[PDB]
Amino acid sequence: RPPQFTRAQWFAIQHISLNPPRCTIAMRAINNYRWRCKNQNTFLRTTFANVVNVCGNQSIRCPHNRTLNNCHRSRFRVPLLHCDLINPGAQNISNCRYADRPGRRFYVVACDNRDPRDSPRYPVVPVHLDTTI
Repeated sequence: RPPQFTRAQWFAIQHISLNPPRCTIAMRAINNYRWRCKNQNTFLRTTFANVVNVCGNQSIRCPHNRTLNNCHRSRFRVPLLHCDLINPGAQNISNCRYADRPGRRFYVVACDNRDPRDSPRYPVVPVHLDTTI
């Protein structure tokens, strides 16, 4: 991750967007902080506070990290936009192109204690998007 962000701030930048534009546009906001195009990314059409409250759901195994059990699944399906990189040979970020796949799915996040740079308003925060279902 970019060192200027905590895990939660970088989670919010990648994964929280209520009304994202098309993927090729929406992804520039993320890739501008990277040296290379992110291969896949899901935008959850929700708010950070909403995801923080999902961190309070019962602790479950993370489907994409099966040695971890600090994951939390949403009780409802939420609208999302998934973006897949069409040109993974891209050598820089200037011309990343993405395919769009809108959907409505449950999401699963890993949550952990906040970083000291994070707002004291949320002592526990999402730090990774594990999967959607």
